[PDB]
Amino acid sequence: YIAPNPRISSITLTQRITTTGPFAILTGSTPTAQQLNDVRKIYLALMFPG
Amino acid sequence: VAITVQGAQLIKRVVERFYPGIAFNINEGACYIYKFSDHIRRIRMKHGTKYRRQAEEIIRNISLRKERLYGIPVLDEVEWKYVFDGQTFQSYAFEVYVNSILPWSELDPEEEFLRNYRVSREMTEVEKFIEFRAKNEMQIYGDIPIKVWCCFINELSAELKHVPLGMQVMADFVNRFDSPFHQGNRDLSNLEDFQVAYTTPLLFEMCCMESILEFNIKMRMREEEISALEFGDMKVDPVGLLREFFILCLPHPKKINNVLRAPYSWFVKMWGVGADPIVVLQSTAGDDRNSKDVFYDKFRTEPNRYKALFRSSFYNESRRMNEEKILEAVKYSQKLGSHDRRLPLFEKMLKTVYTTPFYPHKSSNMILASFLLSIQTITGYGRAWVKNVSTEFDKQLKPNPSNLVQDVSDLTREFFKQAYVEAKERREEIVKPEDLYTSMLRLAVFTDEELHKKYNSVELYQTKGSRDVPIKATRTIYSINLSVLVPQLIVTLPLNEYFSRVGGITSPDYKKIGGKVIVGDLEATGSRVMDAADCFRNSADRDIFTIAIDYSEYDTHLTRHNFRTGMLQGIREAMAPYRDLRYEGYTLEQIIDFGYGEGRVANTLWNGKRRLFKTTFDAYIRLDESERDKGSFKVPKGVLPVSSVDVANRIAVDKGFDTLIAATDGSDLALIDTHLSGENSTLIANSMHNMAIGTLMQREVGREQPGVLTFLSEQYVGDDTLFYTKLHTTDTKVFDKVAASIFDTVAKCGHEASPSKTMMTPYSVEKTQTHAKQGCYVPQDRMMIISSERRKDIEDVQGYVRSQVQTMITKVSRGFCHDLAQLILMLKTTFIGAWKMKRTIKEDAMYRDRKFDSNDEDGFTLIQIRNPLALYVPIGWNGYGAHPAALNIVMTEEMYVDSIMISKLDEIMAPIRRIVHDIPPCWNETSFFSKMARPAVQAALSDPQIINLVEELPLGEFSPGRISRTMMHSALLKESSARTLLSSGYELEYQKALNSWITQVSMRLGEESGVISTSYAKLFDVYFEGELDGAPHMFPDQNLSPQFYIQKMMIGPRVSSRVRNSYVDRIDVILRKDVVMRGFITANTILNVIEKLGTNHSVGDLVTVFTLMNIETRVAEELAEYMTSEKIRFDALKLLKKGIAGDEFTMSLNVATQDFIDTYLAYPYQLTKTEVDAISLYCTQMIMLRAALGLPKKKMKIVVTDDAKKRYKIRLQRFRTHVPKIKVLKKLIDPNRMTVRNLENQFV
Amino acid sequence: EGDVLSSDSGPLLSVFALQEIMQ
Repeated sequence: YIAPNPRISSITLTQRITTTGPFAILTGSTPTAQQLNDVRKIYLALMFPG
Repeated sequence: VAITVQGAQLIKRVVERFYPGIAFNINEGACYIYKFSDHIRRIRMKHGTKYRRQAEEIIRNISLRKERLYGIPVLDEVEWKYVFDGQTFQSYAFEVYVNSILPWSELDPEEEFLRNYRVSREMTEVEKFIEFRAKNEMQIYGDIPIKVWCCFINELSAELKHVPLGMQVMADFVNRFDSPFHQGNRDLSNLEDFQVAYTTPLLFEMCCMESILEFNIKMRMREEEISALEFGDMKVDPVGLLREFFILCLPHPKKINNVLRAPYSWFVKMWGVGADPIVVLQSTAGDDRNSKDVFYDKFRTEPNRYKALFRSSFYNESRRMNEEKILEAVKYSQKLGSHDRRLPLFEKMLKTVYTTPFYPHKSSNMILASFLLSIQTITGYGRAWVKNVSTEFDKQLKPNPSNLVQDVSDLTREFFKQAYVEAKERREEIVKPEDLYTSMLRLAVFTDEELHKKYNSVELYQTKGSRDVPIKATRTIYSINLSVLVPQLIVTLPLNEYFSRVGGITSPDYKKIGGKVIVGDLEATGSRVMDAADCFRNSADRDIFTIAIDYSEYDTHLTRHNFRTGMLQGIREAMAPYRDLRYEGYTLEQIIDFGYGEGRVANTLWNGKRRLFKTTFDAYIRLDESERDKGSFKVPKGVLPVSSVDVANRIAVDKGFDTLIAATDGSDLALIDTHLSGENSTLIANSMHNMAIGTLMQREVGREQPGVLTFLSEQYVGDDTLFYTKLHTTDTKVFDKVAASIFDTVAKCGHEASPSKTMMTPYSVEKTQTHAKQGCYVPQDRMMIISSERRKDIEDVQGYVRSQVQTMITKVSRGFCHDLAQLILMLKTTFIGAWKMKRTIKEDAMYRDRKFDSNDEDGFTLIQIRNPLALYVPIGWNGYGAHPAALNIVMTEEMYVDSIMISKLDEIMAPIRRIVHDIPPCWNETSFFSKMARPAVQAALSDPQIINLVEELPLGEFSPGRISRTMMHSALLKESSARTLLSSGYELEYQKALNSWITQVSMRLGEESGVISTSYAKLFDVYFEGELDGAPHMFPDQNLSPQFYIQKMMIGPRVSSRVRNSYVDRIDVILRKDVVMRGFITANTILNVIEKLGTNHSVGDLVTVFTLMNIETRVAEELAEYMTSEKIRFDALKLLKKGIAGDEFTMSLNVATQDFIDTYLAYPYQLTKTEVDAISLYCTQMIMLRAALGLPKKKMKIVVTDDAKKRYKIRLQRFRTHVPKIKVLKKLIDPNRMTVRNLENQFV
Repeated sequence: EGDVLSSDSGPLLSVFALQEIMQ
């Protein structure tokens, strides 16, 4: 699984300091070993569509 | 002319006299020799392994000194005959001493032990008891052996060309008598010999203090450039005032000085009160009489209003009782000594004490008033035998209609009841049943049978204790069992915290009770001149007549039941709003009489030192054949035991009094009903007893003589009252009747306040040993430098003399000479760690621990003589630092690079420059709980072990907690073995950490990333420019050396509160309150936990991080808001490292406050809040050094030029002290902070 | 591991690329 470039959220989502929101909190978090297992459950259901 | 060049020749000369064959070079850091004694040589003879040469090597190195091992010379300590070069004098004081001696005829229970003659081959029942007492009573433990003190005065008297009398009576003690005692230089606690007299160490400790007291005066008299002191008209010699005093004590110095200190203290209080023109120092402060924010004006004189008042009969009766107290101490010493002369200079002053004037603006009256306060400190640390006496409550005064006993008891019920209500408003309540076990850690148990058991038995009891005091006789301390002190912990808790604050309004018609009583802390927070400013301004006021009565033997009249019942009546009736909740099954009204029950404080058996009578021997064996018992209670080593008192009193008196006697079991020792000093309500209760008495004082004055003596203030502290009043008539008859009704109120309460102790004067104030006289500050210094309280172990020698120089800052602040306070430390810097090494070494090679050879197993330990100028080399370079030109300025590594660039210090710090990076390193040593722990701890201890262990071995900071409980378990075995056992471990460490020491070049001026020091100000330049007013500020504390007088003249006394206490120390105030947080963790502990994680994802993940410290949960609120505050407010993230501006003379000055910046500082605006402190703490030392040199007073300005290369070095070095490179990947702190985002755009 | 360090004065803008040595 390939992450995006880390500057694609720095110039546009946390670009203005002295403000937080829903998106500006979620960017500073890394997935655990079980949330990364549920990403694998998303991508299995997208390949076998119905 | 400098102290570093002239004074270092003297301390070298002391070593040139002490170890006489030593070639010493000043430019070497520390020279090493060794020496040994055959007390250990005889020991391994007894184990079978005999030695080759028993005393042949001792013959080799006595006076020829021709042998030396490994190239290291072997030099002997000097004998006692040569410490004064064999000099002799007339010494009329010494022939007074030798006729004042007496063998085998002393009273065995007595307070301060008299002159006993030592006769060899005497008995083992008297002389072993006298040797038992002097081993406990007369001990001179400390940091310096007393032998080199006697050599130090021998070298110091030659340079000043002045001979002290303490050396004159000592130089006659060396030619007729060989050796007074054998103090081992390793431990300083063993004195195993007395040769002619048992009181020989008291003879020296009162002589090694007697010599410094007149070197202090004679040096100070040339600093004021005056010949002699000046009592208000006539000339007076100060040394003759002490030589007339030293002869009188010399018969029996602990007893004479305790009864002669009362007219000497009374003389300085009532000196300049009766003269008609009175010069004061005009002060101005708030409308309350206790306001501390005072502003001083110039000196002025005013006509006295109370001129005809001192014709009264109150002072004429009070003066003849003090002239008697002179004469009874004289008559006790006219017969026991052969002398027919006494006190001829002081007696001419006491006959006319009131009417003679006293002017503080002349120095010739302030030195003399300070000197008489400092007279009494020659016989320091009076260690006294106390006897065990009972209550004897037949003398206890029964409540009566004619007496005020019941009215006192109903007044004090309404004061404990009022203290509980006014603590409810300050959120101080009772403790709850929920946190009952958690709140038990405030002290360093609870069983329903252990709480119901009594202590009025011979089998189980309470045991007393005792601890020493500076000049006074040894006062007792009570040790209560911890089972029945926790019921006193639960109900006196909202009184200990409530009277802990410092501020208060003291008005009599005010309804509140907290401002008028106050209990201070152990150490004086702040200065002494600063926080006693309310005492100064009321002796400068023409219309304040202060009354301060004194209770002699306060506990003997606190022994009465009237304060016992009336306190417990107010405890029960104020627990009525807490009557529903039960403490572990039973009510709160049942548990208050478990901490104040019958077998708790009412009637308890206490065991102290025993009663004992001196009898014959033939009648002893005729009775001891039936009662030879022991095992129940122990007997001292000189005394012969019997069973009961009733067989011990029938044979009591004898004309021969050969053998002693002691009752072990049948004694019935002591039963006491008196407020103990060990309880949680010691200082709370007896200060409230002064409040219930002092409120009855104002009533009878208002009801017999109304309209006179209105009361304006009420200050109650420990065993003292202080009424700030004003008198409405200057009458001889009316004032004589008002002053009579005050004593009739105390005597009808039960106490006996002496008319010589009671103070009724307009222009003098004493409060908690702070003497204020006529608007100025008359200081005393009872702190001493030879003796100590207990034996002191030098565990952190880097931090010991750094703490010892604090108690030398205070001494010169009370008038001791500044350069004599430098010579004492320069003597005391070489003779500390000289005997802290185990085994010998060979230089420039490895350090031998094991020997296994007959030669080097005789030369046991080494000597390490540091350079005397190791006082001035700054900290961080393995030596502690104090500045030579001024003692209050901390020599640091940024101050060393500055002090050599100043032209006025090239002569003083010329020999300092050669010893930097030359010095060796520093001896720097470093079940129940399942109930008494917070639920942060119990959940972490009752965890699955698969989850509890991962906080221990792999990860977790964990500075307090279970391992600190093991450190708390290491703190309770600390006192004998764990200090000794790790002392065997650090020595094997210190030999490796000395052999691997290379004196490293390229000193650095900087710190780590996450901290900063005072050396941060060396990034910028500093331009002394501008011009300020040369107005000499006025200040109350006269009597200072010119090295300290000129700092207070150019910079006034401070008028506001200092701001330099940063917000890192603002959260220390939160951690100062909790005693489960005060003694364990602080700001340097709590910022390392912030160093492990900053910028989390939620504040609910924030409050919980300090429950992982496992101490408290309430103060995580203050760590929730302040981290949210520093997420809002700008901060430099770093800490502040310092060791400066902490001594009590610097807190008095106007430095390191917000009004100090606005005149003496000009800094660029691109600086954060903890960077401007590092400039200002640099700026404080610069101006104090600018004033103590005589340099002109200018405005210090740090400058940043336009040199575009030098602008780049600042932006490169400000960056790395703000954000760390590698450690950002450790903390995972965000760089999107506002403060660290400015650093791109600050200086460019 | 394998991190490098040089003389930089940009406090924000170069440490963004310092995590590029980590990733």
